Amino acid sequence: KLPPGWEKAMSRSSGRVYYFNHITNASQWERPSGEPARVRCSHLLVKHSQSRRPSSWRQEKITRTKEEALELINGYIQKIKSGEEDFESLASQFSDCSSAKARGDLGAFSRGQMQKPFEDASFALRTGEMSGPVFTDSGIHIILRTE
Ligand SMILES: O=C(O)CCC(=O)c1cccs1
Ligand SMILES: [Cl-]
Repeated sequence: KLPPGWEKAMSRSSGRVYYFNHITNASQWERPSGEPARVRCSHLLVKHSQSRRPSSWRQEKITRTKEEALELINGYIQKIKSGEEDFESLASQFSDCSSAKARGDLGAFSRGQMQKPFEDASFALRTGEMSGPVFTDSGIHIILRTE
């Protein structure tokens, strides 16, 4: 049937079927079609007051709530998916990670290096695919698999 990680779902507003990935939190209308030692990813991080280090190059003291951080992430995802904004542009401007200065690029990595939710989402993404919101101890991430 469906590839692992994917499940069929129903739009509440339209009744149209869609597909949801519970490892990446990605959702899409089309049926996903069915692992390497290493992947390369970029990401955009939004931190919140409960982040492991609630501070970034953008803000000495990060005070936003987790719910506020999720709303910002959701808004960035909308603009990326509509093409109004580029992932790399939003990461350079608004990512609370030091990788913002590199358009969010993390380089290549193996399993066992990254926090587990981030690692699992990165390796379940197809090349070129974007995640939905991914939660870690650092905050909330949008992940783009580039290689
Ligand atoms: O933070 C850690 O414990 C390991 C590195 C890690 O997971 C990430 C750093 C940038 C994106 S996710
Ligand atoms: Cl804010």
